[PDB]
Amino acid sequence: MKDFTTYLSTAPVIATIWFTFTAGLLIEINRYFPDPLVFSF
Amino acid sequence: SWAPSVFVPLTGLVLPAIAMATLFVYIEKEAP
Amino acid sequence: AHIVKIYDTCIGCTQCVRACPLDVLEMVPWDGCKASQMASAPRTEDCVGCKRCETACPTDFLSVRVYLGSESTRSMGLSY
Amino acid sequence: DIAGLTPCSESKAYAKLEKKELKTLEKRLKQYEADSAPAVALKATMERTKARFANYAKAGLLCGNDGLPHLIADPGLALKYGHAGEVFIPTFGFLYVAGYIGYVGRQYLIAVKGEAKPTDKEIIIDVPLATKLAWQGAGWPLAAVQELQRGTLLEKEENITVSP
Amino acid sequence: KEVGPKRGSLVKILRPESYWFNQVGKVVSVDQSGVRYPVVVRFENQNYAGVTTNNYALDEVVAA
Amino acid sequence: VATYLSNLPAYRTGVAPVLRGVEIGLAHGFLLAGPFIKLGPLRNVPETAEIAGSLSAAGLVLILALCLSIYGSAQFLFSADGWSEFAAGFLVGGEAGVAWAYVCT
Amino acid sequence: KLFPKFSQGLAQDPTTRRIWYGLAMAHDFESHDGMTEENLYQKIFASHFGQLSIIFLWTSGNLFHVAWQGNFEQWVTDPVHIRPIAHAIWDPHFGQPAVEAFTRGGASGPVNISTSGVYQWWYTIGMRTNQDLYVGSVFLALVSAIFLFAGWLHLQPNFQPSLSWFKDAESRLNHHLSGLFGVSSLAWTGHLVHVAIPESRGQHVGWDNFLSVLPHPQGLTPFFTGNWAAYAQSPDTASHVFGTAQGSGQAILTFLGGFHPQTQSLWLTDMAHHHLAIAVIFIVAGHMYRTNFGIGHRMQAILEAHTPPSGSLGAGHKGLFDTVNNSLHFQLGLALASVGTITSLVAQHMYSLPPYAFQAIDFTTQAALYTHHQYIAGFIMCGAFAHGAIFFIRDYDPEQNKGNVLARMLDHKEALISHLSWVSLFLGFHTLGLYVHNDVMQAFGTPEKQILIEPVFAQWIQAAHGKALYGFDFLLSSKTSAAFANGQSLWLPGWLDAINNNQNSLFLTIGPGDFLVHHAIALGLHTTTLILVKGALDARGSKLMPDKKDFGYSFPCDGPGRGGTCDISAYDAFYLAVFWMLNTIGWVTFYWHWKHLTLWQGNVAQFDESSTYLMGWLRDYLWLNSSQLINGYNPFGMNSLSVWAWTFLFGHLIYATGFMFLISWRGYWQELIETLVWAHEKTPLANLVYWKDKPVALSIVQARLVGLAHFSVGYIFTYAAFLIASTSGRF
Amino acid sequence: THIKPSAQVVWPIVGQEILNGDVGGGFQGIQITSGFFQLWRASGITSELQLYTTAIGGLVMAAAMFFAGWFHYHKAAPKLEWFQNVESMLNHHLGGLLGLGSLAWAG
Ligand code: CLA
Ligand code: CLA
Ligand code: CLA
Ligand code: CLA
Ligand code: CLA
Ligand code: CLA
Ligand SMILES: CC1=C(/C=C/C(C)=C/C=C/C(C)=C/C=C/C=C(C)/C=C/C=C(C)/C=C/C2=C(C)CCCC2(C)C)C(C)(C)CCC1
Ligand code: SF4
Repeated sequence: MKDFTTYLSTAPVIATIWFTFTAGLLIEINRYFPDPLVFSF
Repeated sequence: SWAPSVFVPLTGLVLPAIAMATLFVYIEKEAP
Repeated sequence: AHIVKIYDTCIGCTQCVRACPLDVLEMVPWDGCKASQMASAPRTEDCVGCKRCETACPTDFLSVRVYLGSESTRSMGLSY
Repeated sequence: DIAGLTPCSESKAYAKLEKKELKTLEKRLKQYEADSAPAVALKATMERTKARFANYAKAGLLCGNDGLPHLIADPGLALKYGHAGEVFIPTFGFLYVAGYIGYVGRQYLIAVKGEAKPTDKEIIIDVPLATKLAWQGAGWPLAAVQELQRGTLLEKEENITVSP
Repeated sequence: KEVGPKRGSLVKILRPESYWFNQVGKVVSVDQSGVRYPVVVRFENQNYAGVTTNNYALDEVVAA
Repeated sequence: VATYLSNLPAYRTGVAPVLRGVEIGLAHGFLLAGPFIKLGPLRNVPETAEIAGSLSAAGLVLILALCLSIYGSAQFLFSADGWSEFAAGFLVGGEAGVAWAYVCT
Repeated sequence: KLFPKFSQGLAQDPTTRRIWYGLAMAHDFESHDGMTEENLYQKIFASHFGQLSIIFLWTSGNLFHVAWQGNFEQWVTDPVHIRPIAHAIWDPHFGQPAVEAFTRGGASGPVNISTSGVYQWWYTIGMRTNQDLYVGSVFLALVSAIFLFAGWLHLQPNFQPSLSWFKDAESRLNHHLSGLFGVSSLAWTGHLVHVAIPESRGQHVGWDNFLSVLPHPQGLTPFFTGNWAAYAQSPDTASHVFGTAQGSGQAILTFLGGFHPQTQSLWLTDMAHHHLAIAVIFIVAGHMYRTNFGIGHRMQAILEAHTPPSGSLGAGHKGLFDTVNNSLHFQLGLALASVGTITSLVAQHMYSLPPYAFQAIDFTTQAALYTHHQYIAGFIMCGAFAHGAIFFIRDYDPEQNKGNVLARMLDHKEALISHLSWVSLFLGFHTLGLYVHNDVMQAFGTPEKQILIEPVFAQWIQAAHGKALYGFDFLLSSKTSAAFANGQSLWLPGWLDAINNNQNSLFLTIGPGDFLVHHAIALGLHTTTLILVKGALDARGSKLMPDKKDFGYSFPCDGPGRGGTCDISAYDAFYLAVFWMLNTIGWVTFYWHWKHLTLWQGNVAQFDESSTYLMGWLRDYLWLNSSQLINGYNPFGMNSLSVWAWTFLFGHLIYATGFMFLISWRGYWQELIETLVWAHEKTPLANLVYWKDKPVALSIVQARLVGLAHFSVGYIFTYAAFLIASTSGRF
Repeated sequence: THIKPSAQVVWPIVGQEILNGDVGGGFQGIQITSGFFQLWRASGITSELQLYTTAIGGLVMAAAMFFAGWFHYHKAAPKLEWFQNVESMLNHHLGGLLGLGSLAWAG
């Protein structure tokens, strides 16, 4: 599956994994920390 | 008082009809 | 008529003549390249200016060069 | 009150708008059974709403005549009056991540230029090299100023121009 | 002797109207005759016409 | 149709352009008077509809007759004087046709 | 065969683009056949006489139609509850409800309500009767005829000027500062002091008694004595009724600031002192230069000595006088840049500081004048860069411009275009991001989560000018500062009582919607200059086309090769900038119109809550204020806004027709026109009728110009119908 | 007649739970407009168990289609003169697809 891992390392597959990662990071943040308009403490 | 009933058909129906004619005849003239 | 000039960066690979849809271009003997030949534009009265010649020139900053000039009934490509 | 403004914990249009939103949620809630699944989500929306108003009034945001929080985007009026978390703290919390990505991509380009053919590792990204540059790019402003002090950040007039 | 750069040396283009101006390619052959543009340079950078090679003169050519 | 086109005046070479313009004028006059007299701006008046529908039709014939002489000075029957005779015959024939449309009301 | 008398190559064109290019490169005198530089300058001089005569004929026509079909004498008596009249309507296509709908303003026939502001400008300069306006129309018709005689006679060979006369830049810049600007402003102060001031006080000063009526009761003795303060002793009171002598006042050169309390306009006394002061300063600046008398300064010596060393500007300004004087496109570019900026200045300062009596009560006049001069300024500012792009192709010489600022500009052109690209990309990213953010917050019912950045930097400027609404108390809103204290008798208290009035346009109070829209304006300005500067600097060449200067300014392309070269010329980069220019001026006039509509209605909070998000721009300004516009005609009837209801659709029709020339390009249409040529040449009895010009489709550059022309005309006509109807319907 | 058809529910994160409107029937979601509920009444569904089982059947049939394309390209792919039997394709598609399919829907 070395060719399958080179397919997993192509541009749109990395794009759709990394954008789901950076989407579902910010989404879990806005679940556990609702409505951040201002930098609080 | 008769000026808008006379100058407006001349300027829009008569003098452009000269301009649709005399400025068109000048286009296709054969150069000597 | 259009202005079709060529330049001494010609490598003589005669691709502008094959690309020409109007037989404006032709290959002339010359001694500035390995192919011993350079193009020419003897028939620029028939040129339309469609620039297929300089889609086919391989030399960087094209050796053939069409300059769009006055338009006759042959430069406009009219059957009428 | 910096520029004709007022604290949101002081203004009454802010509290009136809170009561307006809770009134819309209440008249929306009045249709359902008290323990059903829509009513739980509506009361959770009310709880998030009231927590949002409490934490906007707590941080000292400035309301206007409209009853809406404002952002003072000037240091020296944010640092002096305690509004640095509005713009002045996230204007570096952004730029760390911006220069982070701009440094990681820069180093991924420069570390792939000197290969057999670079373009194949730009459509097919070398993932161990990418994750190595992802982790070790954490100190990017440090490495950026150490690269600027060389002159290895810029390139000289070896660059490509037209006809100056 | 063999005028021009050698068979595979890196080179820099000084033709200002070229696509590869101030840009580095490999000489692949230098024609040893009275040709105006003897130095043949191949690039990795292709131009807008998709061509990676071009002829250049001797004054439009400088090593490294 | 090669037989039918040998009848209408624009193809009859052996007849004068004056009579050609006259027959074209009277054959277009009561035609073009129709849309002005049946459905123009002043239709629902049984005094002025047949008057305005003829006066505007005669004005449109005058426009077409000036426009023919404009074409004749542009292009040069196929002569500078034959098309002028055609234009004058069309003016007389088209105004006669509009008047004939006002007759047969 | 004959019609391009200037172009023998266009004269040999058998097609129908002979006509279209005979109309279009007729005033490109440099590309004419047989043109020399002397005949160039002579035709430009005659052309400038023709433009001056048309401007004077146009103004005389305005005066004559106001004097004849207008109610100026009736408007003088009541300038608040009487609408002005432009000209009467004679439209035979009208029906009886249309005749009865356009009769207003106290007239008898159908009339048009003028929004050009000319009654307010003429009433404050002394016009009171129609007989004062017929004399003005006859005078400007005579002056227009004089300029037509002048443009005819300076083409005659006994009166044709030399080549060297036009290149006297020294004498021209002397005379057009001293005489054309200083003496003209001094004469306008002479009109203000002698005529406009006593007519504002209610005393008739015409051509019969101006040698017998003193402007000041002790006149010309304080000027010769030295006590000029005697010309400012008794100004007009705060109970002054304009045009009468009820609490009149006797000063002629006062210095007050603020507004007249009745007319809400600038005082005529300090407008007189304004034009007198800048007349004196223009005369002093116009005796600066050395023409033919030994003293002064020379243009050949000042330029090539301002060069900073150590690689600051390179060789500095060395070699510009060889290129400013020899190039006309450089002079036209600088002239258009200056005129297009001071036209924006006229627009910005005629709404906030209205100079004319009973202006800024006529709201439709104010909206029309602002939007008018802002689009005039946008077109003139994009043409400044257009002729700056024509300069680099036709006029620029690198061997004449070795190392100056004009060559260093082309040297780092990539840095200029890349930094304009960065600024435009930043401004668009974050302006659209904050607007879409506020729209998503308004949609989810949470207005409190909006990014509402307060405009701190401009509220600080308002508070430094004396607006005590924000509490920054810096210079003029602080009662203890020195700039406050050292002007309390000179010019400050009227200005402070005029800013702190919340019902004029003098430094409007501003909030986060004005932050967002000033950054939208900055986006538009930086992107329009990105397109224009990129067209001016790549006008000579690029890596896609290193010999773009060999093809000229306007050309279609360089074909499909090298990837494709659509819109590669500098003309085609002016072209794409006109769209972003109309965008920018549309943003500034949307913002002006909506902030003033909410000001005039009273509810500035209705703007402040809605201008923060683009749905509020769509439904509270475009949807809301276009009700009485689109109800100009309906199946129930029609009213006086129906001519703006029609034009609003008419502008919608031209605009879309522009897209036909914009989206569809030539070659579809040539293939369609060839089938039409077949159908005409095979139709029986239509074979007799044959063309003289062979029908071809419109050329590529022509398709650009026609689509841009329809785009701009539909844009202007739509917004003019919307602006005039939206303001004058409810007001 | 008084309950709006809804078949899409959003997750309550960034305030988008306002899109879960009061469609009726003790339910919050997005009011659909694709007409599936009227299909399902016209088919006689009457239970979400039948919808769940025909959804499982649709997943099974989607796997059958993906396996079929894999099979008829990679494992046993038809020759050219198989495709050029357009008479057999029309007889089978008028008969089996259109005819037997509407006979089965008649059943
Ligand atoms: C440029 C314009 C712009 C700006 C400045 C903002 C700004 C904001 N928006 Mg907005 N928005 C915009 C455009 C913009 N938006 C557009 C165009 C839309 C429409 C798509 C929206 C739609 C939108 C919604 C629907 C919401 C916002 C929200 C917000 C707030 C952000 C809260 C948040 O998520 O905290 C994020 C805070 C962080 C600290 C994230 C940093 C990430 C981590 C912590 C740092 C890294 C740590 C670690 C190293 C990572 C591990 C790496 C891993 C590999 C192991 C903030 C006020 C939210 C809000 O509360 O409104 C006020 C909200 O609900 N916006
Ligand atoms: C003192 C002598 C004098 C004077 C008065 C003039 C006057 C003029 N010359 Mg001239 N000239 C002179 C000497 C003089 N010349 C000499 C000695 C030479 C030879 C070196 C020339 C060579 C020359 C050329 C080659 C040309 C002129 C042109 C012009 C005209 C300028 C057109 C225009 O509108 O600008 C005047 C502009 C304004 C009045 C408006 C701007 C003023 C301010 C800054 C704007 C804001 C205030 C505004 C007025 C408020 C408006 C309110 C209301 C009126 C709407 C004008 C008639 C040009 C022309 O049109 O040809 C006839 C032209 O092409 N001249
Ligand atoms: C002082 C003002 C001034 C002057 C003297 C010039 C002078 C010149 N310009 Mg320039 N220009 C100016 C302002 C000026 N421009 C401005 C403000 C712009 C921005 C709009 C431009 C944009 C511009 C471009 C892009 C080009 C020129 C060109 C030219 C040259 C040829 C003129 C020409 O083609 O005429 C003939 C002009 C026309 C026939 C105009 C076409 C008609 C327009 C589109 C108006 C249509 C509106 C329509 C009538 C509205 C009716 C509505 C309907 C419903 C009733 C000449 C040197 C050209 C040049 O040098 O060629 C290389 C060129 O390419 N200029
Ligand atoms: C609404 C129409 C519209 C919009 C949005 C733009 C936008 C832009 N134009 Mg313009 N333009 C337009 C119409 C428009 N134009 C028209 C009609 C013309 C005449 C042909 C031009 C001619 C023109 C020229 C000639 C130039 C521009 C330039 C620009 C850029 C300016 C920089 C900027 O603001 O970046 C901000 C970016 C935006 C506002 C758009 C980005 C939208 C979001 C943020 C992207 C991400 C959304 C989302 C995640 C994507 C999901 C997609 C998919 C997965 C579903 C920008 C891309 C200039 C340029 O390139 O500058 C560098 C330039 O030179 N334009
Ligand atoms: C895991 C199983 C598997 C494997 C390893 C292969 C392997 C191969 N197949 Mg094969 N194939 C398979 C299953 C498989 N196939 C199935 C299930 C089908 C039926 C659909 C086919 C149909 C098929 C055909 C018809 C062809 C191949 C070809 C190929 C070769 C190159 C394919 C390529 O470049 O992939 C990269 C391609 C993809 C990853 C395709 C992705 C597109 C998928 C199928 C649909 C997209 C769905 C998505 C929802 C749409 C996006 C919208 C989005 C915004 C929501 C290679 C030998 C080609 C060949 O031999 O060329 C000579 C060829 O022509 N295969
Ligand atoms: C009675 C037999 C029969 C039936 C029912 C079908 C049905 C179909 N054929 Mg078809 N075909 C047949 C015989 C048949 N064919 C023959 C004999 C030939 C050779 C001449 C072809 C050659 C052919 C080609 C070349 C193509 C089709 C395609 C299609 C599909 C059209 C899309 C559609 O309407 O989806 C309707 C969807 C359904 C009815 C869903 C039910 C799915 C059933 C179970 C599969 C179809 C029945 C199948 C033929 C039975 C074989 C079972 C298998 C184990 C052997 C459809 C599934 C096209 C297609 O989409 O290919 C995938 C296509 O490109 N056919
Ligand atoms: C393309 C080109 C061109 C054109 C250009 C242009 C178009 C430009 C523009 C320019 C511009 C358009 C500029 C502007 C400027 C402006 C400015 C420079 C301003 C200033 C101002 C100031 C300085 C102010 C000050 C002040 C303040 C702050 C406030 C208070 C008062 C005072 C005064 C103090 C040419 C032709 C040359 C050619 C080359 C290139
Ligand atoms: S131009 Fe290109 S193609 Fe034409 S001759 Fe020279 S080299 Fe051969």
